[PDB]
Formats: sequence, structure tokens, C-alpha cells
Amino acid sequence: KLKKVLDKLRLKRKDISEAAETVNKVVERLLRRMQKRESEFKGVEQLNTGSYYEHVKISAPNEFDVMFKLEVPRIELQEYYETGAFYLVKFNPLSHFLGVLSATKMLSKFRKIIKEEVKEIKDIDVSVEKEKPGSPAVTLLIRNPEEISVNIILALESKGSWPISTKEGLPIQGWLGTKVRTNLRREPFYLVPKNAFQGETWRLSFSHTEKYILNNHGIEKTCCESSGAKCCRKECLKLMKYLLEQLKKEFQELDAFCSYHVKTAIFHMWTQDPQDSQWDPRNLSSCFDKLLAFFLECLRTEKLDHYFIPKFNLFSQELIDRKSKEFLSKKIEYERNNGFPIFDKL
Amino acid sequence: DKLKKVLDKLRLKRKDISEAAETVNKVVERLLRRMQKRESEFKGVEQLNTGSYYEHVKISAPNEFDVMFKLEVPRIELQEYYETGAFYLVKFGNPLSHFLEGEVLSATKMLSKFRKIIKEEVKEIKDIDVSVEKEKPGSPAVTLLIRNPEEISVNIILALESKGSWPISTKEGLPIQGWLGTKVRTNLRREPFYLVPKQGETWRLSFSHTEKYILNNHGIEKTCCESSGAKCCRKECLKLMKYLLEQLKKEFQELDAFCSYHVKTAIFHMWTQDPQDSQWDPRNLSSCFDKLLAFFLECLRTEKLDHYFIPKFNLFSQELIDRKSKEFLSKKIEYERNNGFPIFDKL
DNA sequence: ATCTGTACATGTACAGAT
DNA sequence: ATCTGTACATGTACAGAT
DNA sequence: ATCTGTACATGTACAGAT
DNA sequence: ATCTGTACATGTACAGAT
Ligand SMILES: Nc1nc2c(ncn2[C@@H]2O[C@H](COP(=O)(O)OP(=O)(O)OP(=O)(O)O)[C@@H](O)[C@H]2O)c(=O)[nH]1
Ligand SMILES: Nc1nc2c(ncn2[C@@H]2O[C@H](COP(=O)(O)OP(=O)(O)OP(=O)(O)O)[C@@H](O)[C@H]2O)c(=O)[nH]1
Ligand SMILES: Nc1ncnc2c1ncn2[C@@H]1O[C@H](COP(=O)(O)OP(=O)(O)OP(=O)(O)O)[C@@H](O)[C@H]1O
Ligand SMILES: Nc1ncnc2c1ncn2[C@@H]1O[C@H](COP(=O)(O)OP(=O)(O)OP(=O)(O)O)[C@@H](O)[C@H]1O
Ligand SMILES: [Mg+2]
Ligand SMILES: [Mg+2]
Ligand SMILES: [Zn+2]
Repeated sequence: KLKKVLDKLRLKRKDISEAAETVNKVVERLLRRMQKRESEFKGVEQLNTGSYYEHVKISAPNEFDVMFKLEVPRIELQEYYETGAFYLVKFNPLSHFLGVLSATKMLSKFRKIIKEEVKEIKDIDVSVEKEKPGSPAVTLLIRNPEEISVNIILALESKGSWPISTKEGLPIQGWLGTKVRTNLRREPFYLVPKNAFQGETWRLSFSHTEKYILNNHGIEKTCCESSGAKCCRKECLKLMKYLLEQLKKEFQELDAFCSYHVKTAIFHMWTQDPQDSQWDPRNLSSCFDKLLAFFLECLRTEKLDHYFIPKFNLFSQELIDRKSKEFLSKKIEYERNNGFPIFDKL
Repeated sequence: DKLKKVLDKLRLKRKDISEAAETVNKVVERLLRRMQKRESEFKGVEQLNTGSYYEHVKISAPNEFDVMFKLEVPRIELQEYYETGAFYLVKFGNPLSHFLEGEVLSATKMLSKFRKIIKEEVKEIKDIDVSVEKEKPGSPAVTLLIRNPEEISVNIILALESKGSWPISTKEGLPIQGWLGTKVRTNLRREPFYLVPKQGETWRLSFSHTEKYILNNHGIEKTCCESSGAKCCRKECLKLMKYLLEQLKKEFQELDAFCSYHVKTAIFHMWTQDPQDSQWDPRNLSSCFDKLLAFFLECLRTEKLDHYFIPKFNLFSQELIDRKSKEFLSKKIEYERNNGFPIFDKL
């Protein structure tokens, strides 16, 4: 039933190989250009993030997210309108981009560089997608076997302690524990040029922390290892991502929703239900169902807090209209009470 | 439990911890500073705190501290000393030339210089009453005897640090896969390994750093013994077993061949056999201690206790401990066990 | 002026003291 | 239950070195 | 500063066993 | 049907060499 859906969603080994060798060629070349030139971004390092590198990509290997992170010292941070997630950054290579380090100016140069290197690539069919305003990504479209998108995300790396707004976030104490949380919070934090001073605004990223959690998700150390037993936590994430993707293809009414909403929700569930035995593979139906119910509670209450930044409600009225949330509840309730017809279509 | 009251006696006092640590840290820091002067041969050596006090299983007074002075030693090839598994020769104006004899890094020559340096710095200390203990042959330690309120021993252990992959003899060791898991084991084995001085050119592997990690990360659940987790009694069992041996050892010289490392090794095997946190519930302290005793007894009677890291090395081989010694220790453990542990009442 | 090995600054788990 | 000393990891300031 | 080599985790594929 | 064992594939950390 749901096993058969996961069978459909499973990536093929062949497709993984072909997509990765092409993706890696392009990425490596872009990364070399950023450094083996006296560009402003000399020093950037690659950080592979998001679903393909977390092993929760579904359907096909057609979307890759790579952070190019740049270490930069000092960095005074000023919280933007108590959003929790948005900041202005303050004071060398980066002179060209300011009082205040302008996200847009810096992203613009990053983008320009990337576009130029892409023009110089003759051995692969690869263009740069038209820019989405306010978006932190430079997005590459590759062809050949298949359509493949690659999001190149510029990121500031700071080694200071995480901003105050995150103090009460990452509530993993009863699940992964205090030692894990203390150590995760000793890692650097990241700032991505998302923008709401809207053009100078940056947004926090915890993509690195999320990756660690996806690959270290059990209360037992052996969860999902070769001498442990297999959770169905990841499988539930896949099923929920797929239900939203399918609904999103059909209804433009759901444009404001994205996979990060589902990722966030399941982090909350994984915290609510820390035991590995509450995610037994034999209870895949119940587990999926309790996740659906939780997401619906989030929709009904108009409340889904950033897992890392609790004051930031991703389902605030300001970000998603009530109407949209009620529409999505209708559609989830329906699939749920009719055996998920939408899992059968293409 | 009678055993809760024993642990109450064994519990270290914060006051005593403070006083001992203030002095120990002063001495160690000064010894460590001196090691990085006048281009001594040990310049670069770094401090690694290890053993029971740093693992929080020191019992009944904070009077013995173990600190490794470890020195990164890059290009080195190892030759196993007669298939022992644990003993090696080390080979390559390098600083350590002064201890070489035909490509072979002499343990005793290097330890001798280390020792000499330490003795000199100790003479220069006027703050505190501290002498250097007479050398025990084949011991890797330079041992300091301090007296502030009371007697405190500090073992300064010279150590070579290699960053290569661990020696072959350890491949099947550290069998933590069903307990702490494969990711933990892979990562542990990416840490360096250590060589300490044990004929006179022979060195011995140390895993004191790995043992410390395991003692402080000992559960199958990540929250074992944490503030939002459940308490286990693994460390309490280790303390009771250490205490039974200590008490027996101070009364009977027949037990000179036994040491606390035997009980640490045994309990690592038990922790592997019984991985679940629920098999070390605080409420089941008696059973848990008792099963540990029974296992140790089987080790004694069958003359088999393998090094946790080096499986082919039997710490209870006939060549290391006479049968008579092992039978003597079994009778004494059997006795304590069947008569209410009277030795826990002593002194 | 700039650079750096050493020591301090900050944060918290662990476990003893209350 | 809460408070508190030691150990330990990482970040950052700086007298002395360059 | 940059690159390879090694080791093993996380995957997918499929036969034979259950 | 599911599980177990082997084979084949990629990603990732870090040592040692350059
Ligand atoms: N690794 C990583 N990728 C990110 C991050 N933020 C955004 N991205 C990528 O950038 C893409 C677009 O970012 P969004 O935040 O959706 O930005 P947008 O399209 O301007 O705006 P929305 O309509 O708000 O989605 C995402 O789909 C990811 O590929 C981040 O913090 N880390
Ligand atoms: N941290 C640490 N300390 C060690 C190590 N090996 C020995 N020591 C310390 O040095 C002391 C002496 O080591 P032993 O192996 O007992 O040497 P010995 O007593 O001469 O020899 P035995 O007769 O085999 O006991 C130990 O009790 C510890 O205090 C090691 O690998 N790491
Ligand atoms: N609004 C957001 N706030 C914070 N981080 C975000 C946000 N959107 C995306 N991210 C981060 O960027 C990564 C890439 O986002 P993306 O939208 O590609 O999804 P994904 O997690 O890779 O899943 P999929 O690509 O299959 O939909 C996420 O995994 C997450 O770490
Ligand atoms: N024979 C040995 N082989 C290998 N490592 C050993 C050996 N003896 C001791 N060690 C290591 O040296 C450390 C210090 O040894 P020591 O004899 O002080 O015991 P301990 O573990 O500190 O317990 P305690 O000192 O309270 O009896 C041990 O923790 C262990 O890591
Ligand atoms: Mg993605
Ligand atoms: Mg000791
Ligand atoms: Zn525990």
C-alpha cells in the first residue's frame, strides 16, 4: 500500500550515478572559479545540503542544493523587526558590497560570476535560470539524461554563538540529548541572502544541523544502522513530501506551501515522539497518519514554528492566507479518508 | 540497598576534589610548560587527562590522577613484537635522534630523558611538597607523590601519538556495533592511537582516550544519564567492582598481579553483551553487580579475559598470571558474594 | 605596522551539596 | 528540586615577536 | 593552499531463504 | 510477501603529500 508508493518514489541507482557525475562536474568548476581567481568569494567551501544529501529525495534525482559558504569574522548582527530569522550584517574582500553588508549586491556579484563560468562550459547542456526576486539561490538548469536543477546558495559562515532568537530552539534534549545539542550549537551558523531594508536582509540557515539530524535521527545510536533496527521516520517524511508535491502540481492555490513546511512539522513530531519504537516499520500507516493529523492541527491553529527559531511562525497570517490553509486542510482530509487516490496518479 | 550506602562511602567530596585539583593542576601545568622550553626533545607535547578521575569513576578519595603527555610523531612504521598484538617497535636534525638506535626509537632512552627533565623541574618547586617516586622497571609512568592535606599520586605518562589508521591487531576489537553503533565506532577509530613505554625499545598501545569517551557516552540511548534522560547504573557497577578489588588487594599480596584495568576490561565486555540501558536500571543494581561478578569469575576460572581493543591479547593468559593467583581470587570473590560482602564494611 | 602562541572568555554536562 | 565547582571544548584578545 | 587515498556510512538491486 | 547477504554506487571526513 504505502510500501508500494515508497517503491515508486525510490531513486534508481543508475539515475543517481548519471545525475551526480554531471552535477559534480559543474559544481567543482564553479567552485574552482570562485577561488582560483582573486574574486571576492575566494575561500568559499562547498556544503552539500537538502533532500538529496539527506537521502530523502523522492521520485528522481533532479534537484540538488549546494551551499557555497564563506567564513567571515566579526559580523555584528542586528535583528530585523523581531522576525527572529532575518538580520542586517555589519563589518578586506567584501568592501564592494556595502554603512551594512548588502545581501543583494553580494548575491548579484556571485550570480554574475556564476553566469560567466556557465557560458564557458561547452561539454554540458547547462544554463542559468532567470532570477527569482528576493531568492537566495542561483539556480542552474542541466539537461541530457533528464532535466536537473541545481541551487547554488551563497552563505555567510559565522563562528560566534548562535543568535539569541535560537536560544530556546532545537528542543532535542529528550530525543537526541543535551550533549548532541550542545555540540550542534558549537558548530557555526549560516546566513543566506533571502531578503524580506529588504535588499540588505539575510536569513539564518540551519541546513547543516538538519542534515546531521536526518542522518542521526534516533534515540538509540544504532537506529537505521547495520547492527540496529530500521525506523520509518524517513519514509514518513517521504510520504508527506509526496502528498504535498502531488497536491501542489494540481492546485495553484497551494503556491505558498513548500517542502520545508513538512520538514519542520516532522521535526516537531520526531520531538513529540522520541522513541524509535514509535516509528517501527510495521506501524508505517499509523505513523504516517499521526503525522497527517499533526500537520492538520498546525493548519487548523495556523501555527508551525521554525524548529530553530520558535518565535517565527511559518504559518502566520502574514505569510499564508487563512484561505490557503483551509484549502489545504480540505484536500488533506479528503486524500486521508479515501485511501490517498492521488498516490496512484502521475 | 546495602550497595547504595557503599556508593555513598565511595563518593568523592567536592571539598577534597577542589583541594586536590588546585594542586594537581599547578604541578602538571608547570611540568607541561617546562617540556616546551630550550628546545627540549618533547617540545610540542600536549596534555591528555585520562583514567578514573577524568571518567568520574574514581572512588573513595581523589588521590590518584593519570595524565598523558602525548607527542605527535609523524612518519613512523610499526613492527609487531612477536604477535603479542599490544607491543611494538617504532621506526623512521629531528629532536628524537638522541633516542634512536638503528632506526629504532628506544622507549627507555626517551622515558629516561622525560624522567630526568621532570625530576629537575620538581626540585625547582618550592610552593608544594612533591617528590618523584622511585622508578618501577617496565612502567610507562613518571609518578609524583604530593602531600598537601594528604597523599596524592600523579602518573605522568609519556605517549607517542600517531594519526594513521589503528594497527591491524585492533581490526576486530572495540565491538560496539550493537551498543554504541557503527558511526560511533568509525569515528572513534579515526581518532589517533597512542604508544606508551612497556625489551627496552618496546612500546604498548593505549586507548585511554577511547575508554574515556565510552565511559562518558556509555548508553544505547543518547540521553542515558543526562538531565532529560534516565539514570543507568553502569558506572556504579564499575565502582563497586573496583572497590572489591582495591579492598582485596590491600589485604592480600597474593593479588599483586591483578589491577583495576582487569575489571574495566571485563565491564566493557558486559556492557557489550548487555547493550540495553534497561539491563542497567538503578533499581537492579544488585543483579547488575552480581552478573558482573559472575562474568569476572568465569573469566578467572577459564583463564580468559581479552583486551577489549586487541582481541588476541589475553590479560588472563597463563604467562601473565599463575592459575594459583586466579583460583585464589575466585575463592575470595565467591566468598564475599555469599556472605554479604563483609569487605565493604572494612576500615 | 602586522602576526601569533598563549591565555582568557564563554558555555554547559556531570555530579556533589543543599 | 535547585545551586554550584571542575573539566573541557571552542572562540577571540593580545604582549611580545616579526 | 589543493589533491588523492582510505575507510566506511548511507543508499539501490537482486537471489535465495524464510 | 519479507528478510538476509552480497554486489555495486555515492558521499564524506581526514591524513599525508604536494
Ligand atoms: N541549503 C539551503 N538552501 C536554501 C536555503 N534557503 C533557501 N534555499 C534554496 O533556495 C530555494 C528558494 O528559496 P526560498 O526560501 O523558497 O526563496 P524564494 O523562492 O525567494 O521565496 P518563497 O516564495 O518564500 O519560497 C529553496 O528551494 C532552496 O533550494 C537555506 O537556508 N539552505
Ligand atoms: N592514561 C594512561 N595511563 C597509563 C597507561 N598505561 C599505564 N598507565 C599508568 O601507569 C601505571 C603503570 O602502568 P602498568 O601497566 O601498571 O605498569 P607496571 O605496574 O610497571 O606493570 P604491571 O606489572 O603490568 O602492572 C598505571 O597504573 C597507570 O597509572 C595508559 O595507556 N594510559
Ligand atoms: N524557508 C526556509 N528556512 C530555512 N531553511 C530553508 C528554508 N527553505 C529551504 N531551507 C533549507 O534549504 C534546504 C533546501 O531546500 P529545498 O526547498 O530544496 O528542500 P529540500 O529539503 O532539499 O527538499 P526537496 O528539494 O525534495 O523539496 C532545506 O532542506 C533547508 O535546510
Ligand atoms: N595494562 C594496561 N593496558 C592498557 N591500558 C592500561 C593498562 N593499565 C592501565 N591502562 C590505561 O591507563 C589508565 C590509567 O590506569 P590506572 O591503573 O590508573 O587505572 P584507572 O582506569 O585510572 O583506575 P584507578 O586508578 O582508580 O584504579 C586506564 O584507564 C587505562 O586506560
Ligand atoms: Mg532540495
Ligand atoms: Mg587512575
Ligand atoms: Zn547511563
